[PDB]
Amino acid sequence: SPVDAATQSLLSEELEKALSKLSEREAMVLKLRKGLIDGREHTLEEVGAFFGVTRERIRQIENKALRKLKYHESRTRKLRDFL
Amino acid sequence: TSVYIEDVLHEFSTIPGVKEDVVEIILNLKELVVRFLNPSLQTVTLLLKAEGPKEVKARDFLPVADVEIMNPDLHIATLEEGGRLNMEVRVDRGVGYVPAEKHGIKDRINAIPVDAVFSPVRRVAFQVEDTRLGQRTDLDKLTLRIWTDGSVTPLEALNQAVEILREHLTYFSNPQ
Amino acid sequence: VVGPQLKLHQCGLPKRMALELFKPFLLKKMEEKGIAPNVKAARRMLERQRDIK
Amino acid sequence: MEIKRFGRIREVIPLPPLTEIQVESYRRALQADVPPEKRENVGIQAAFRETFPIEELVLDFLEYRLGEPPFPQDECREKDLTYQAPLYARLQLIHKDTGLIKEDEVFLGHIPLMTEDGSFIINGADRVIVSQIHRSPGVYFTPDPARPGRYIASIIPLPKRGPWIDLEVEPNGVVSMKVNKRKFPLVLLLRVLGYDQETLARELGAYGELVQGLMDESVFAMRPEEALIRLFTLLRPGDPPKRDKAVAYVYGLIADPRRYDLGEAGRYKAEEKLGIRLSGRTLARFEDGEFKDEVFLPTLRYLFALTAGVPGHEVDDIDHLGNRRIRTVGELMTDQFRVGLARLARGVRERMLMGSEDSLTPAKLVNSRPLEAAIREFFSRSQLSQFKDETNPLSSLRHKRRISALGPGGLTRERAGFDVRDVHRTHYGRICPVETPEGANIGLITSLAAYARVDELGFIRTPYRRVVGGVVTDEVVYMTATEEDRYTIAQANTPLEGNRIAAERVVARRKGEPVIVSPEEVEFMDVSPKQVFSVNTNLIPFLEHDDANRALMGSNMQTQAVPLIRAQAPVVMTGLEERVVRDSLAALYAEEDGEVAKVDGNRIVVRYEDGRLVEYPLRRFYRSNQGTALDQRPRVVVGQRVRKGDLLADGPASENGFLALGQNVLVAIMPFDGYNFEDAIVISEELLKRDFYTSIHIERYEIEARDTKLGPERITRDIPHLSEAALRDLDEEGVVRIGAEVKPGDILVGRTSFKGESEPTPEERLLRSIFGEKARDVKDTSLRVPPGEGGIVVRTVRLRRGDPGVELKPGVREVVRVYVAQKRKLQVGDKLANRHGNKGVVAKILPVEDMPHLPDGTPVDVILNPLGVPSRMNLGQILETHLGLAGYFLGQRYISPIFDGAKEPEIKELLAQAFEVYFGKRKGEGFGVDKREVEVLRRAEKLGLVTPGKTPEEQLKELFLQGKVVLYDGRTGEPIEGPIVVGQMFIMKLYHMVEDKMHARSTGPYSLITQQPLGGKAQFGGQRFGEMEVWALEAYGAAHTLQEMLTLKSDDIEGRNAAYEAIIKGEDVPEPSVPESFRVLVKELQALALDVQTLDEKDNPVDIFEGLASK
DNA sequence: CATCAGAGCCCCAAA
DNA sequence: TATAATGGGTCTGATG
RNA sequence: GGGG
Repeated sequence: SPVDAATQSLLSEELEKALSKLSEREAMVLKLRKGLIDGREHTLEEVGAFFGVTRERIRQIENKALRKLKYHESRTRKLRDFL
Repeated sequence: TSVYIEDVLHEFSTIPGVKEDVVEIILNLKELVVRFLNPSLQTVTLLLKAEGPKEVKARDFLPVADVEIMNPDLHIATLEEGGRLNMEVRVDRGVGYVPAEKHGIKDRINAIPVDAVFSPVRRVAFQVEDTRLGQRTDLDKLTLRIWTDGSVTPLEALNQAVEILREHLTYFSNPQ
Repeated sequence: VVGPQLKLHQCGLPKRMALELFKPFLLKKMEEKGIAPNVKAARRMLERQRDIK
Repeated sequence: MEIKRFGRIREVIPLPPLTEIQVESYRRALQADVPPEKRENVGIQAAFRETFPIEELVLDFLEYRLGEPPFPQDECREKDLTYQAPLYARLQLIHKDTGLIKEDEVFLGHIPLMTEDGSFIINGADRVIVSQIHRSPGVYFTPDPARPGRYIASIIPLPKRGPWIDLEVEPNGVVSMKVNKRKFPLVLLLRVLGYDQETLARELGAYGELVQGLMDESVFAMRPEEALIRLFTLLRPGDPPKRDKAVAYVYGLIADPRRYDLGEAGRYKAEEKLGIRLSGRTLARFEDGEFKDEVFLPTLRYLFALTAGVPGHEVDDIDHLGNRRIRTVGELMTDQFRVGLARLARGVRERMLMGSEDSLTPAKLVNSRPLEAAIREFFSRSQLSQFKDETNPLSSLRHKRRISALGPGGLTRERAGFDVRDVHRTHYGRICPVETPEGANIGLITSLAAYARVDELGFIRTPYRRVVGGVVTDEVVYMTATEEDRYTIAQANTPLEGNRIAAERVVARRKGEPVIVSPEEVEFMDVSPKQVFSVNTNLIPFLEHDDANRALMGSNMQTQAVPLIRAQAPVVMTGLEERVVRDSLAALYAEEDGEVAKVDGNRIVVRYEDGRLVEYPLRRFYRSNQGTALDQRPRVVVGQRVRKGDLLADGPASENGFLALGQNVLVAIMPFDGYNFEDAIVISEELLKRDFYTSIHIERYEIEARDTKLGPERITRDIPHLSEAALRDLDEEGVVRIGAEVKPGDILVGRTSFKGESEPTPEERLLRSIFGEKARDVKDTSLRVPPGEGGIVVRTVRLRRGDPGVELKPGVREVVRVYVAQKRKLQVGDKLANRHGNKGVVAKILPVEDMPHLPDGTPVDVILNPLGVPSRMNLGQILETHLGLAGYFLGQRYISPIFDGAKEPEIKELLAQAFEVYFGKRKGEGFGVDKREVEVLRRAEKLGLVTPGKTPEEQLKELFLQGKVVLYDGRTGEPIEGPIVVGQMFIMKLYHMVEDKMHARSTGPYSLITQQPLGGKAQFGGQRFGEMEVWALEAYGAAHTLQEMLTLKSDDIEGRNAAYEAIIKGEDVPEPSVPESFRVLVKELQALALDVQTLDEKDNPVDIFEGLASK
């Protein structure tokens, strides 16, 4: 519907507001893990074959992104209602 | 302004042993005239309990200090053997007509908001008859006819009305 | 219903109808005043008749 | 209180059981209360005796029996079941080769039963089978329109039980016969009967133009079998004239009482019209070896003698109510029963020649299915099976006595013209001339007259009293429109000194036409003015003073009266307001004499004189089909001595046994600042204070929890992504608590359902993994309150798969129903009306201090506008108000019979007595006359209302006798310059309330193929901007407003999504793209091999599919 | 003289 | 997969 | 089958 197309095109907008504040590789391990690129969720195993890192720098690579994005919330408070 | 009846959840209910339904009992209640003696008393809560083959009238309400039931013979509900009534009516002082939808006054959870006809004046009329100060003719003799329920007497009403009026003429004071 | 008190260019529109009919406009105005913080929260407000202020 | 009643007509016989047209027809169709041996050959029995025996092995029918219903009426309404009875049939399989007889009783399914009030419960919904009216079976002679001199004979049988046969006499002088759209000399058919040229001159003989113009020689030169084989070829190009294939087809077509059936009425009609005796309901028969005729020559003899000037020969009026007959509920159902019995006989013969010709009981040879289907079909899909109109007791009573000319076997909206919808002079006493719809259906749907009764043959009869010499007998006689035409019938109000006709000249009818005749020549007298109109029309006081076009609207709107909580019977009645409550069975009466034991809001108990203690429970607050609250309240107290037939409880829209469709309000006829404009109505806020025009309404919300290939739905309370404020009124299971105020948006029943491969799309997974929580398995699908609905929860119903006595449709686990009530006060928009056709929407509710009040301070209730009276010509409301004015002060209600009620002198007498009460108390109470009353009198004097030179008392009384009174404006205190008509009027709140109709949509559901918005308020639809509304925008030249209507605001998926995003962002709407409904047009033309091309100005194709359709 | 195509709008609850 | 079974169940106006 |  128009309301859905609206909110789906406002979620992507208010999310690539997070590809910035993070970085280029941080905001990409999240894309493979959550499936933004291929549609399927690649484990910290397969992802290790795209940056060289093993299954525990990816974890800190991921958790640094999320924990940083969690602080970008409660300061922009945009993504709450988005349920 | 509100009614709670024991083991009654909503207005569309029915009570065992009670000839009337709740829609009618709340209608019979709406005609209750309750006068306050203390001026600064805004709200009370009248209690009633009955049983057996009683024909509960407005007397059976438990007596509250500084309140008087002005129409004690007001039929409330017929009860046959085994029938038990037990309620808590809220009575509020106010002005004009505030429909149940507007105030939603609930003391408990199963309280039923009732329509409030606050105004104590039942009927008003006035006569304008011809008179003379023998010199001059075609003068007017005004005769106001105030009927009331008894919570406020016709004279008190007349004074309050004149006061509301003079209070309103004062608004024409500071112009802009 | 007849509205004898209306100017020739006027009509009486129930506020309930006007809310739904202008809903998108009402959302943007609510965000611009502050009655809600983002347009998608404002739509959640108008969804329960009690939540409406 | 005192009930003065007028009228001098002494009504002998009273109205018949007003629902018998339904109750009697079906009881006679079924005969369940009759021992099988004693059953007459009609209805269900006659069907069996027509389908059986079955000739292969010969199966035969012995008797049927009806069992007791599986569930009581209330339990069928409650469980959405059909209130029905099991049908069994004892059959015996006689082997016509050995003689073996295996007998058994086979179960043929359930037959729906009719309830006490003559209605049905089909799937838990009350329904009514509307009687049908159609052309009667028989022989009809009607004049040729192409050829003025010659006529046409027609032989019409009962619907779908025989072909129409016409006997046109072609330009040639021998008589032709047109059957199944073919045509051929009737000479050939006549030879087949065995007719010899001598029996044509001998039997006929008298019209050498015709008797001898019919006899042709090439045809007579052949035996009855030689011609039977000539005609079998003239009617079936392809079949080979076998002498057992021709006698099988023709016998079945014309002589077989299984495919062809002149009804029982068709028999009588044809016998009388032709003056013969018909042995069977059929045109021919097969006796002794060949075909013996029965109808073909009598008909031919008549048709010929009416191309001369021979007596008794006369054309027929096919619209005469002696030639049209009613098909009641019994006949309508039995006809579907005969159809679902001929299919079961088809499956019997197919199993009787393949299987084991000796190993067959009746049980595994009879498959009920084709009979359960046909019956189930008549009651669910028939046009004559209507959702019952039970808005109030009168709604259902009118619904059941309704007559329709449309439906299966009758006409069609487009198939009907002027002739059928006219009021025929024979309607008099049988079909009400007023009750009928305004609009397309005018004259096609009608009502049975009040004293009218349908006879066994199906003709409507009306009662008439016998006049002998000049003495009127109490003997009553019911007549058909054909019997009636043989008598001079006097009018109901002809002056009678006892039992004698008092008048020198009496007003009578002779074949419907009005004639002035002497009492010597009078044979029958009307029984009452009530016998000419319907039941609704008979409820309009002062009907004789109303224009028919407005009396129709007043008749129909009574059906729409919503029952009110303070309902009251009118101050002016007609004397039917009790029989209507009685016969509608909404009230509750005493079976015998006795004393009342207990009385309660739920039940009454009556210690009858027989010692037996009977307990009548009381319908308490049950939702009707139209959602009005049917509710029975008690009207007796503990220990009251009640006689037989005494009222024990009022039904809805009933006050102490009298029909109460509305309220008696104090009305004032006068313009009021425009709020009165063009039929709108102004009302006092006092009406809402004393809960006048307040009605209860119940709406039922239903939800299913079903099994899915993705998981089970669950009626939980654990709804995701919510707050406890939203779930506060839900119980442990997730169902709203009984007694909670629900508003729009509120959850009524919590429900969850799992999602699909819509298993959170990454941009969602990324969002949830950011917020700590994890995407939930199931989603919120709870039942919420729709926009503009609400109320108080009064009952919840849970039915689950597994609990005892319940089983849902396949795949459904649980079903929950929540019933919400709402006490509805009057409000701006609600429609009101009186019994005279005056209808209007409340436009303004004034506070009591603005209402026009009487001099003694009494404010009026309603302000009608006088402009609604002259053009409409419904003065009955004017008299109703005048007599209502008197009753206001005398404290009386009046019974004023129709065409025999209170007349103006009599009314004035009551008003004069009333003036003493209105003014008499004043002049002793210490008050003289008012200054402004004098000013008004000064203007009344100029208006010719009062006599100059009388005291103010004599002049106010003169105005009072005209119904006018002095009226003070409440806003000024100054008088209305003129005296205004004021009095009590009976006004009804109609079922059409703004709360039902207010609807608005921003965006919502779109339709599958077109991508255009759904319709209807229930679907949260959009409004239709049809052809004419587009023309309106074109005529304005509003190009962009129209373009937006055809794109952004409908089916331009691109533009309509983009528009919304611009409006929530504050950007002006975008320019529209192509409407998706045009792409559907292009693709549906490609589906027809047609290549549609959108081109530019260089004739180069333009893609409106954006490359998604090419390879 | 046969065959085909037309025969007002919008809205409701039902199914 | 092998007794034999063989033919069904209105209402008007325009155009060839 | 109701409404206008």
